[PDB]
Amino acid sequence: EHQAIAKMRTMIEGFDDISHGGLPIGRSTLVSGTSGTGKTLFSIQFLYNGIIEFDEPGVFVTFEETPQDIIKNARSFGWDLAKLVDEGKLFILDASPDPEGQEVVGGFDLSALIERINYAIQKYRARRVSIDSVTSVFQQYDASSVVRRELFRLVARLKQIGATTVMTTERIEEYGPIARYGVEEFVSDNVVILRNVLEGERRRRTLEILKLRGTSHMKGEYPFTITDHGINIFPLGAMRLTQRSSNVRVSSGVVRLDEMCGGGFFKDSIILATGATGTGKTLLVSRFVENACANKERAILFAYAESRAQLLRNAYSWGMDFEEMERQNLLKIVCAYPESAGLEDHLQIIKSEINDFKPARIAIDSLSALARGVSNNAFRQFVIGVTGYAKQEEITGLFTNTSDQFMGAHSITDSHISTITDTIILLQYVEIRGEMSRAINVFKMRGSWHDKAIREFMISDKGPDIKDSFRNFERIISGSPTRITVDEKSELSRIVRGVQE
Amino acid sequence: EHQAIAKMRTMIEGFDDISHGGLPIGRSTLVSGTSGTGKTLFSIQFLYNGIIEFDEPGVFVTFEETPQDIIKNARSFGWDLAKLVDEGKLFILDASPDPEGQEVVGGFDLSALIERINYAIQKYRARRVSIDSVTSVFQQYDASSVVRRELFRLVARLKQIGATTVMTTERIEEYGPIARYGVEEFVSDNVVILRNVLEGERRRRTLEILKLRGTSHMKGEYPFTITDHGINIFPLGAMRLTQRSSNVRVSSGVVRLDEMCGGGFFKDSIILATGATGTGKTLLVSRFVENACANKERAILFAYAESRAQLLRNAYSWGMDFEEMERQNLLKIVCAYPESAGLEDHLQIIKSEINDFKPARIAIDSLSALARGVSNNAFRQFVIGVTGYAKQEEITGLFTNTSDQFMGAHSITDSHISTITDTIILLQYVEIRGEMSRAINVFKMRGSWHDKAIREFMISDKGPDIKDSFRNFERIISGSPTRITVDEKSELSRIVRGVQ
Ligand SMILES: Nc1ncnc2c1ncn2[C@@H]1O[C@H](COP(=O)(O)OP(=O)(O)OP(=O)(O)O)[C@@H](O)[C@H]1O
Ligand SMILES: Nc1ncnc2c1ncn2[C@@H]1O[C@H](COP(=O)(O)OP(=O)(O)OP(=O)(O)O)[C@@H](O)[C@H]1O
Ligand SMILES: Nc1ncnc2c1ncn2[C@@H]1O[C@H](COP(=O)(O)OP(=O)(O)OP(=O)(O)O)[C@@H](O)[C@H]1O
Ligand SMILES: Nc1ncnc2c1ncn2[C@@H]1O[C@H](COP(=O)(O)OP(=O)(O)OP(=O)(O)O)[C@@H](O)[C@H]1O
Ligand SMILES: [Mg+2]
Ligand SMILES: [Mg+2]
Ligand SMILES: [Mg+2]
Ligand SMILES: [Mg+2]
Repeated sequence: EHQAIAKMRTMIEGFDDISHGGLPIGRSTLVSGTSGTGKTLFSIQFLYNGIIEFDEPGVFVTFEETPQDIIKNARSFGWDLAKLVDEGKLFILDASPDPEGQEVVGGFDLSALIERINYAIQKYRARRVSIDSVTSVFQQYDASSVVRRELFRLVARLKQIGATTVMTTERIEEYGPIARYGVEEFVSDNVVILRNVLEGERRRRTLEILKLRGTSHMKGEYPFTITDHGINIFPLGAMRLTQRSSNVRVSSGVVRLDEMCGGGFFKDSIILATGATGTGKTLLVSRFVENACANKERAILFAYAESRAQLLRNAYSWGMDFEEMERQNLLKIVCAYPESAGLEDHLQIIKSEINDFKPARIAIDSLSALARGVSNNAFRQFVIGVTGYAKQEEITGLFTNTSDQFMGAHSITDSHISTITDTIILLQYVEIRGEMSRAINVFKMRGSWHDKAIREFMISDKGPDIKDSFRNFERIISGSPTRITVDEKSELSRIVRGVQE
Repeated sequence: EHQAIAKMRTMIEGFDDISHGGLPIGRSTLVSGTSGTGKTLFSIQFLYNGIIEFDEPGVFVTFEETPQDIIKNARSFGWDLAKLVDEGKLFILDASPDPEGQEVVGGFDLSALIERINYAIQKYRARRVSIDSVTSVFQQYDASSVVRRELFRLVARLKQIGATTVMTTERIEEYGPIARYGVEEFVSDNVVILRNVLEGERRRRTLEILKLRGTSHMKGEYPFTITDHGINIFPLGAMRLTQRSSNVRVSSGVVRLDEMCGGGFFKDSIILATGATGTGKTLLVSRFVENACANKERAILFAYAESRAQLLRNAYSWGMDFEEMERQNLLKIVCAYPESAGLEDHLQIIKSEINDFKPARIAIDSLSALARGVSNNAFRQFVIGVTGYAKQEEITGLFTNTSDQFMGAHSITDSHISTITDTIILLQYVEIRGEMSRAINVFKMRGSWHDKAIREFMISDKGPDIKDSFRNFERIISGSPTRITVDEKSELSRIVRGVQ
């Protein structure tokens, strides 16, 4: 064919993007990785999606696990492969060693295997093939050079059958040799790397497509997650910056804050609320979610510092109630420690809830808690992920960032997120006459006017009460101001033009 | 020969400069690299160029990939190698093992292959040869020393025919040994090393010519990009300081700013708009991109933070419509996440997007949104790439850098780019009477006078409005100034009022 390589859609969430179409049809694809990375799953989900979506028959070849365990373990994702075997759509070819014993099973055992596969293909008329762990076979007497020739024989014979094949290899070091015998990478037309990279004490699942002979593909490690729906990769780079926008205004919950912003927040905009600890970020978040519920809209709250009851207690002390909003089903709370997962996991925990409850407002309280030790690079990618998702879903997102230094915030966000967010709200402490006092301040708005005043504000049983500025103070930002006005008034005066010592 | 070493051009974009003419005539060149680097592509593109550009026939010796597979692979880049093998200009030598099961195939398999290769040379009068993956033949039972002889016999034989050859070798570690058996490097007269360096979940593709026995070459790594057009190398050293300069002026979109610059921006100059987030920038950028269309010039806005629609939402809220000038084919937005590629790729996208549309003005919103995750050096040389290209191709370019710390920042650019640009526009925050007012300063203009005052300005539905400076103040640059009393200054009168 004069056409370039065509790809077959794996229908695995994300992989079709990173691979730019799927898998090169007619060729084999090497899915290599350390233990427990999701190799076996990738091969099964590939075959499974082949039957469900495109009615393409499949053949699975196992060398270690028993077909019973394959069907058993695949029930974790809700895949009745057994039925797919019954319907003649799926065929599991058992090639795992019988527990007894037989000498020399690497000679004509492979050449017979290839013809076993060919029969399995011809009989079931299968388009997709998965061969889990081709490593176990060569783990008998063979070494290096033996593997390369024998592996090439299987890749070659498979290609002539026209099978879109997916093979599997094991590893020892995360960033060491791509495959065991340091040879499989060069024989295979396609190479895919599954990593369970440590870093700290958490684990980050990454997928990389090393090479696709004949086509294009996204380069680098893209994070993924194994869930009850299977492999889920987030192409945080294929995300097209075409997110819609609107001049429709929504309320922050605080009336004056709507006026300080030139008619309330925008619907299609991300809101950041910085400031030291204790200023009142959680409160602005509370009042924010309160608005959507009152307008018969759905809204979610993600807390990463407070308990579920301490989030209701302090809220009830502000008069507002989340109970009734939960009772009438318009408000949803999550609450989870940042250490309970990695950033790759949390992103999906959010994203999943967004599809189920389908809110109109998102309030992630404390992004600063998701930078706890996590690299500044792995963080930005996550932030952009949430922001870049809530934007294309048209959801007003209010975020929160506790500044690590009270009184003297030389920079807005210490993790340099300030560029991504549209609307910025700055809260700060102002030492007035030996007293700490709040000072709400709208700092940026990308479509509206916006007030430019550094207004003080009190909080009580009602909370956010916005008063007047500090027109008689220098160096407000510093936190330790200075009274001016060297003039007086009222009645007077005389003249007596003289000194007068 | 009594003369110097003649080099045959490879026509690989960028490689000829690095190799100072191309590959040495009648000699071998080792192109080593790990999986997915670009070895096979380099060798194919080497032969394919000689046929189309120089009418120099080529023989491609394969060891693993079947011929008919290699044919379909080159079709990725729109290359009909099936046509070239049919025209007797290219020949794919199939030395791949049979898909059956023989072992007594080679008792003289080296001298046998050489006679085959040498037969194909004189048969097609080939001047260029590419031996793809010579490693995949020693993977029978050979050791390290055994390779040194079987290579040296093949290398010497091809040198006796007088053919310029490219031998491909594979490897595991990126910076460890150069070839598999740690032998191939010294056998070949020429050593090219391809890499796919990772460094933090990304992949930078770099070429390096380790050695060229005989002549000189550019020393070190150089970033390259495998695209639809094949290999594209950026030789940032081959770009010498020879870009024309002019004195013709252009407008920033803000007429008042043009006065502050003493007549407006220079045409062949790089302008930078540094300022904390929320100052101007995108407003300044927008106004700058508008001036082209009214002057009927083409402009390109590379956005790296906001969507294509949000820009329109903000532009239409400052007057200026982007729709019309896009319909007029005078304006082009781009929009792409910084993590949607590599610095090497963004440079090529920009370079290509310039050629296709041919703009007179360029606006790259937020360079600071490109240093995200990247090292300083990889970023610094990227800036020199886009800056130098806008200079040599003679284009006015406005850039943007968001300083991390608002009010108190004592460095213009955090990544220290200052010395590269020709004009630095500075925006900042000034706390006046418990409020957040803006200010615009023209920090430098390399060839003009420019106003040296820190004027404040407003942002409205009609745009910016540069006003009066902060004369009755001090410590402006620190964000939180001083009211200077003031002063006094006591409403005139004879003796005042009291003292008392
Ligand atoms: N419902 C699920 N939720 C979360 N994780 C799951 C679920 N089902 C399976 N997994 C994960 O899958 C992993 C096992 O990977 P899989 O069986 O896909 O191939 P593998 O174990 O990497 O390859 P091999 O079987 O050759 O070692 C387990 O570590 C487990 O954490
Ligand atoms: N009923 C109330 N009356 C007066 N002030 C209150 C009341 N409830 C809370 N506050 C004030 O709110 C401040 C805490 O702010 P908020 O409850 O919004 O969480 P937060 O400051 O964002 O929490 P953290 O900084 O720990 O993340 C406290 O310093 C307290 O003075
Ligand atoms: N149209 C295309 N656009 C972008 N990239 C492409 C395109 N076609 C091929 N590539 C890239 O070329 C790479 C393949 O490299 P190449 O074909 O040079 O062989 P190699 O991997 O260097 O050799 P070996 O497979 O023997 O290790 C793939 O990783 C792919 O990313
Ligand atoms: N319609 C408007 N009326 C008044 N002021 C506006 C209007 N639109 C925007 N602004 C002002 O412009 C500022 C934002 O600047 P702009 O959107 O031009 O780019 P920027 O904020 O420098 O970009 P970045 O967010 O990347 O720093 C806001 O602080 C706001 O004060
Ligand atoms: Mg397995
Ligand atoms: Mg809080
Ligand atoms: Mg190769
Ligand atoms: Mg901007």
